[PDB]
Amino acid sequence: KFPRVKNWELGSITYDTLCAQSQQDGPCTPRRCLGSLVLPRPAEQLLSQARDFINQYYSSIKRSGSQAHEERLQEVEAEVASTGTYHLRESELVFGAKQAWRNAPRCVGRIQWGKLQVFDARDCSSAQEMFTYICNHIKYATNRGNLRSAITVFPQRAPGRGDFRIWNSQLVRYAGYRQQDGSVRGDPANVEITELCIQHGWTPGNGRFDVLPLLLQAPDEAPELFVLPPELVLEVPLEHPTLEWFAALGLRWYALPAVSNMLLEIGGLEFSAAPFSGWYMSTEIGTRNLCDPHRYNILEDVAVCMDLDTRTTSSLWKDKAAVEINLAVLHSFQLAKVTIVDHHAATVSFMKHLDNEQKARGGCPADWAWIVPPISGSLTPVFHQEMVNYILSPAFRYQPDPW
Amino acid sequence: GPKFPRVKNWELGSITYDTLCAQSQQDGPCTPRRCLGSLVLPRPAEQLLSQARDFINQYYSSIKRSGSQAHEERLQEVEAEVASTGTYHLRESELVFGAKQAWRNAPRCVGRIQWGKLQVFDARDCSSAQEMFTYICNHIKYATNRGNLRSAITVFPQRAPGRGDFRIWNSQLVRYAGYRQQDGSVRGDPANVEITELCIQHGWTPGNGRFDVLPLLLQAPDEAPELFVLPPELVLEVPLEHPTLEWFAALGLRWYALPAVSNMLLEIGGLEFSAAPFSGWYMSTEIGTRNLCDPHRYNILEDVAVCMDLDTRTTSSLWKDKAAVEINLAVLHSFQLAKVTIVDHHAATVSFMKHLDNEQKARGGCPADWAWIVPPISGSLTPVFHQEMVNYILSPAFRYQPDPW
Ligand code: HEM
Ligand code: HEM
Ligand SMILES: Cc1cc(N)nc(COC[C@H]2C[C@H](OCc3cc(C)cc(N)n3)CN2)c1
Ligand SMILES: Cc1cc(N)nc(COC[C@H]2C[C@H](OCc3cc(C)cc(N)n3)CN2)c1
Ligand SMILES: C[C@H](O)[C@H](O)[C@H]1CNc2nc(N)[nH]c(=O)c2N1
Ligand SMILES: C[C@H](O)[C@H](O)[C@H]1CNc2nc(N)[nH]c(=O)c2N1
Ligand SMILES: [Zn+2]
Repeated sequence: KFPRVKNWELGSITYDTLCAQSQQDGPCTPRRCLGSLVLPRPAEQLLSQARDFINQYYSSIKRSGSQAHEERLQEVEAEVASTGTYHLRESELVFGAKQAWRNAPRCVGRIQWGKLQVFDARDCSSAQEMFTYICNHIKYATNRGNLRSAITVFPQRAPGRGDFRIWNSQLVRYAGYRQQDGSVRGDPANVEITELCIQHGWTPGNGRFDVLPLLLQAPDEAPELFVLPPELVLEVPLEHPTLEWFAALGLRWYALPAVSNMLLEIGGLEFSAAPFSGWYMSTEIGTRNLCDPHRYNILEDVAVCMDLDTRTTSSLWKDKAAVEINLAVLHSFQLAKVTIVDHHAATVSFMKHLDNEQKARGGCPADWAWIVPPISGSLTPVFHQEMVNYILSPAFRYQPDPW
Repeated sequence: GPKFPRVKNWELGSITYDTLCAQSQQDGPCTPRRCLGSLVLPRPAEQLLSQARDFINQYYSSIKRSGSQAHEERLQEVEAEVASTGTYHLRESELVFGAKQAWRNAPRCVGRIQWGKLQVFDARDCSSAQEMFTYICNHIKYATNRGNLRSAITVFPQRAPGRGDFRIWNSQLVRYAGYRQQDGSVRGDPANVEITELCIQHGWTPGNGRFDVLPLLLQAPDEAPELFVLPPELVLEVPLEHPTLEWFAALGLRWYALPAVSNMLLEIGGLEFSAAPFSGWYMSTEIGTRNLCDPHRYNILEDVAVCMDLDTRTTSSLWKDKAAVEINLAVLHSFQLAKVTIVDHHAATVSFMKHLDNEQKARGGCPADWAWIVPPISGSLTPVFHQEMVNYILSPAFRYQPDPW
């Protein structure tokens, strides 16, 4: 049996046959579905993953079964047999990084997957070098507001030593300062990384939007602190197209969403530092980062400004304030000429992506709870689309925090 | 730590382990290779006895007589009855417990804080389609209660060896007609096109409004279904108006008060009640977001947006989100003014959080289908969005059953 995949808005049905290519198990069993969980509940092993990925590469260049292909498999085989590990060619790494993004079930922006600038930073040998590579990545990806997707790939994990790691979860993060009375100034998601920075000698600020330094770690060395040059970090002040008081709230967000703590696995090799970036979907800022109760949590503030009845849920003050906040993010990014996509256009493009993938691969792994936006869910076409979730490799994965 | 699913709330940082899922007998659609959690419907002898025994064990625990002589005597009586007849029958109080437990077990229901408060009408004596109709009208009158709604279920005779089933053909007790037009479009509710055409094939004289209440197609064992028209005064409806947008009343939208599901199968201890309609009261997003705004339902978003003078030419105006919000407010405001029970999606999800905590203490978990529990607008503004959920099938259960035709 292969999954029957139905779109309930259009009545149309596909069959996912790509899932038969999944070799790693997810959290679910026939007794209980764990799909809404955020976190996961020898040589021949590496060699099978290596061969499989090499097959994937030559197939993609249509040079499958060629001399090139067989000699490459021998190279890989010779290298593992002797050393217990192997190394990728730049063009394989480029193929792998794109494929990991393509395979990411939680990403709504995968229509873009083939357009990814890949920086090879595998010849990096010190935190200092990592920093130079990160600055170049930011500068390239930011591109004065015309954002471009990128990944920078630092040296792979090696059996004999500690990993290269970027301690920060993103390249741009706002500080969160825990108060004597347990409350937080700034971004409560970043309390622990903020405290780590101070401990490693950073002089903290005291605002709501202090950009953090990076903690960069070369193998088996203490992490080192690096302040990002302010001109590298493009920010967008938030105003609303009609509500004049909104600017007065003093809100802002950074242009570049760059994830820096996930592991990139290609052909059984692991890349513990491989930060990647695209551009934001407006709801990530407008809804989650500004309105989550455990984030900046501004809904009440905005509601009171809008003069709404806060005393009762059934006035839908929360819903009304959230909408205006998302509109402000969209307005302000557009005014600043910084790339952003609203949730309607994003989910429409993802639908087109599902269809391209169906034709190209016979399916697409997608995590419904993550694809459907956090406001206006059923107003988007993805709400009504069934989705099958499973792990393909190359993959982006979670990995433990390095402290 | 514990060898049971770890369940996390990301807003509060709190952890639980679901131990109840261990009591699941029935497998769902997922495997280690792939998750099918988002699919709406992915497709006895000793078999009966073990379901029966398990159910009777559940019953005796719920009255704290587990292992008692009354418990062991009921088991023996069920065996003897299955021994000689191939089936058995539930005591009245077993039916009431089993119907509540089916609701309590339903992973897709956000209203389960109310599970213990369910009026169970025993209709296992019913023997004709005319009588089903009387029972149904009684249910509607009782449940509607002039706007002060009361949860209820009416249970008709169980499936029986050889003999044909009791079936209510309609998916809900109240449904608006859907008339396929010459141009391929639909007047009324497109969800109801098929049941509308079945009603006509069976002799109903079709109206031609957007809100025509359907007759009921009721089927008694081994008989062709019969058509019954609900007396209009039994069907409470609420005209829709908006608290400040005066033109919204001019749209002539309305919805009915009573959500009453009529085509699901209630299964208790292996027994199958193929006709067992149940009702509660609406959460406002069901009406204002799904029924009114789905592109494949009334699809009114654009009309409302145009009336609101929004820029419908560009996704990034968020005209959809604005219209949807006002439509939801209209639903809430209009039900409040009409004194008809309704709950908004914030009040509902907060109450479901409380339900989760009660069930954690009572049974060590609660089966929950996240995609269904999280509302269709304002998802992450509700506390359930940030709550991990474990989905599994327990019995007694409400289940889908194929359409009788
Ligand atoms: C080009 C514009 C892009 C958009 C609009 C976009 C959109 C998104 C969104 C909205 C999420 C959910 C994020 C959250 O809720 O925190 C996400 C997740 C993700 N996207 Fe993207 N994406 C983009 C590019 C990329 C790129 C370039 C990569 C990697 C090369 C990527 C890989 C991922 C991954 C791995 C996740 C899952 C993160 C996690 O599990 O926490 N995306 N994407
Ligand atoms: C007390 C008021 C109640 C509220 C607010 C409520 C709320 C809801 C909502 C919002 C849904 C999802 C609806 C949809 O998207 O189609 C639902 C599903 C359901 N509820 Fe309730 N509920 C209530 C009472 C009941 C009662 C009395 C029962 C049965 C005894 C019940 C059993 C169910 C079942 C079985 C489903 C799943 C239907 C399906 O899979 O299609 N609920 N509930
Ligand atoms: C590339 C990209 C584009 C775009 N528009 N948005 C993104 C946002 O991804 C942010 C990533 C980082 C958080 O990590 C979640 C998380 C948190 C924790 C505490 C543990 C864990 N395993 N995972 C949630 N999603 C990334
Ligand atoms: C009792 C109750 C209270 C309340 N507030 N809301 C409800 C909503 O239940 C409505 C029921 C009817 C649709 O059935 C879903 C469905 C449709 C189809 C065609 C197939 C399927 N498997 N499932 C959605 N759920 C029920
Ligand atoms: C528990 C639940 O799965 C969790 O809140 C998820 C839901 N969907 C999400 N979807 C996106 N895009 N990002 C998220 O962080 C989450 N959080
Ligand atoms: C594909 C997806 O499962 C489908 O659209 C679901 C999503 N969540 C839902 N949630 C509820 N409460 N009701 C529904 O009908 C649906 N539809
Ligand atoms: Zn699952």
